[PDB]
Amino acid sequence: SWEVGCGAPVPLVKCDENSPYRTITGDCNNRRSPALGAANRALARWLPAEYEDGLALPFGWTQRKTRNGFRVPLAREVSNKIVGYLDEEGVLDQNRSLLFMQWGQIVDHDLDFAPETELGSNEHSKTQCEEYCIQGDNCFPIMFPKNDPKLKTQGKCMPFFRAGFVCPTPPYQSLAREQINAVTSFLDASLVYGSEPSLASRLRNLSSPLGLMAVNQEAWDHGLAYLPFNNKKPSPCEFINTTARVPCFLAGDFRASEQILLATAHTLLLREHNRLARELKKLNPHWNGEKLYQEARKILGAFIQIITFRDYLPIVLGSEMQKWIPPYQGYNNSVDPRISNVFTFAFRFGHMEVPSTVSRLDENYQPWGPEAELPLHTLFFNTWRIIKDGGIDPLVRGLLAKKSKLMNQDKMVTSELRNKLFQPTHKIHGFDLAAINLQRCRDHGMPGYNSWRGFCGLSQPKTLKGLQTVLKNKILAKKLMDLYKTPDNIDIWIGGNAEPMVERGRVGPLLACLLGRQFQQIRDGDRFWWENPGVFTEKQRDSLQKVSFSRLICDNTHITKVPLHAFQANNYPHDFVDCSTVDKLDLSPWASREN
Ligand code: HEM
Ligand SMILES: *[C@@H]1O[C@H](CO)[C@@H](O[C@@H]2O[C@H](CO)[C@@H](O[C@H]3O[C@H](CO)[C@@H](O)[C@H](O)[C@@H]3O)[C@H](O)[C@H]2NC(C)=O)[C@H](O)[C@H]1NC(C)=O
Ligand SMILES: *[C@@H]1O[C@H](CO)[C@@H](O[C@@H]2O[C@H](CO)[C@@H](O[C@H]3O[C@H](CO)[C@@H](O)[C@H](O)[C@@H]3O)[C@H](O)[C@H]2NC(C)=O)[C@H](O)[C@H]1NC(C)=O
Ligand SMILES: *[C@@H]1O[C@H](CO)[C@@H](O[C@@H]2O[C@H](CO)[C@@H](O)[C@H](O)[C@H]2NC(C)=O)[C@H](O)[C@H]1NC(C)=O
Ligand SMILES: *[C@@H]1O[C@H](CO)[C@@H](O[C@@H]2O[C@H](CO)[C@@H](O)[C@H](O)[C@H]2NC(C)=O)[C@H](O)[C@H]1NC(C)=O
Ligand SMILES: CC(=O)Oc1ccccc1C(=O)O
Ligand SMILES: [Ca+2]
Repeated sequence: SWEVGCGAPVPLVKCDENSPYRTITGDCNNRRSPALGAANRALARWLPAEYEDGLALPFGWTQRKTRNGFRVPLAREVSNKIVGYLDEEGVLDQNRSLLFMQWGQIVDHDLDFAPETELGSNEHSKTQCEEYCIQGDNCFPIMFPKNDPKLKTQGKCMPFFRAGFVCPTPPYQSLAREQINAVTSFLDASLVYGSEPSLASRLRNLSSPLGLMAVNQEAWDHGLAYLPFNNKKPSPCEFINTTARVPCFLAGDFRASEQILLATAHTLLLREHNRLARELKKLNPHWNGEKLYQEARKILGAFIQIITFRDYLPIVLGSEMQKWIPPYQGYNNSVDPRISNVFTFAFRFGHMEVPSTVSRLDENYQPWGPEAELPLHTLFFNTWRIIKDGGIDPLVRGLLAKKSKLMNQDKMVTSELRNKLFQPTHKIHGFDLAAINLQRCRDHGMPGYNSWRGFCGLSQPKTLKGLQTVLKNKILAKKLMDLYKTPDNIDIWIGGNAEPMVERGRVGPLLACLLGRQFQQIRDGDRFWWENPGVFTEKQRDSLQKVSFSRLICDNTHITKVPLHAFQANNYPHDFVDCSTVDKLDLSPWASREN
């Protein structure tokens, strides 16, 4: 007895059916089931949700009710006893650049977003939750354990709001609570253009027929464009330096200004759209604005898919790559392309790959300025350092020359994110991303670690000795048992991230399985996948294979020296070469005659 009635919170419309362009909402990708993969719908469930009361309450909500007979430990204690570390030396990945971490965040934001609950404009819940830590409704505070230094200095808890769910959002109940994915599931560049009709339109430059995206009008970066500023005050980007008063950037995705390197990436993409756009007009002068926009847009979608599948996943999945994502075989209308709820947690392996600093390099790739190396936390929601401190070129050089942080069992997440994370909404640099993650696993009703091992067909340890062998680490296995009492209670996020990495990969077996299946699906169930016969012509695909992130760089900055393989670790100047030597995307194949 199914239930697929429930729905409304969804912006729907009719389909075009022989239209060559994806919709903004993702609707109509699948002809037989039109809303599959669309934005503003529930995340798919690969396993049933697991709640304290079986429907909506998170585990750890009712301090008396246990999970399999035990109390589940506070997310912050786990963060404190297993995730933190003090010494940053020796923690960098010797063969993965800072761009490796950054692309991951970009693919992520393209695929999923479960925003927090509102009903809170002009709200005191907004305060009944930060001031007094009273648990209730959508307020599910992260309590501080005894002996936490934040006690003495911050309060009794860290505010936290539950994720949105469907059918409504206010006081609801009935079936099992399913969170929302506010963006399209397909890998389609929805982060550049938006996932809603409204925002997509406001992002475009409609005062002219060139099919370009709107650009900042207050500042330019050496003639090159900037994303436009965001309308909405109170702005967090201006709260961090009330003298600079530079607002956040307005983009296709709302998290765009979370950190300066993510904003840099968004800018690089915006720029490529316009470039691609003025170039296409030049070869087909009669094309109107719509055609220029959709056509460029489609090129860029094919770009992100290529870099992701050809250059990125192979070094995340490693030797497991082929075990989950076999050679492409054509569109499969039976493959469900929805992003699963657990994937949004599996993809968070990236948080343990973020180093404590971001650097800026001048043109010889040497420290730019005196205070060239900044601590990560000073850059959450920091747009002023771009606009008033050198543009994006210095940051892009850092992306190519610095390394990512390597995941390590005794040194998982940097304190820059574990104690000094900045929320939009709040006023301090004192949040814990690691604790938020664990708290979100429960909010989302995730099955424990062992449920997912079974799912992936991997052993399921029940004993300390069992866990030691799987984690191949006596001590961590130990900390994990003292806190969880049973491996069946270990939250998927930490359980999955504590495993050793597979050969040539950056994630372990459980994650490789969870990541691998998800990507296989968004590829096989995407009617618009770039390799799908009829989407692009044979000659257009031969052109699209020469796309390189190195090139994306050369064409949209004033950097003339770039690595050939921008994801592996490269040393300047030996591994860098003149832009003049890098393959360019050939567009003549897009030229469409007449008569
Ligand atoms: C600061 C933050 C980052 C870097 C300086 C950062 C980075 C990443 C990378 C590199 C990811 C994948 C390779 C990745 C995935 C996901 N993130 Fe994270 N991220 C920073 C900050 C946050 C915050 C805060 C959240 C929200 C947590 C919450 O539950 O409230 C966050 C989320 C996610 C996320 C879930 C997305 C969703 O579907 O709602 C990832 C898959 N990041 N980040
Ligand atoms: C740093 O990471 C690099 C990537 O993980 C790695 O180099 C890669 O090694 C693989 C080994 O299989 C090779 O991969 C390519 O080999 C042929 C081309 O000769 C292709 O047809 C294959 O499909 C495959 O893509 C490459 O030599 C290289 N891959 C790339 C994309 O550059 C380095 O070995 C790592 N450094 C160290 C010290 O381990
Ligand atoms: C808030 O943003 C301010 C910039 O908008 C920033 O101050 C700026 O940064 C430095 C001061 O530390 C100045 O630049 C340096 O270079 C000039 C070159 O002309 C030299 O004369 C000085 O050595 C100078 O330090 C900027 O001019 C300065 N701008 C202003 C208006 O002060 C603040 O530091 C930011 N505040 C925080 C807390 O981040
Ligand atoms: C929309 O596009 C138009 C045309 O490309 C932009 O107008 C040009 O802006 C630059 C700098 O202002 C200059 O070349 C001219 O002032 C404009 N040229 C023309 C032909 O109008 C305009 O800036 C864009 N609008 C937005 C909001 O980005
Ligand atoms: C298209 O995708 C479907 C769904 O993933 C594949 O279906 C599996 O195929 C086997 C053999 O027919 C079935 O017995 C299983 O029930 C299916 N497994 C699952 C988990 O659904 C199918 O193989 C794909 N077909 C092509 C031609 O690519
Ligand atoms: C999802 C992500 O990367 O988002 C954020 C994290 C901390 C604070 C703000 C945001 C945001 O999107 O506004
Ligand atoms: Ca998308």
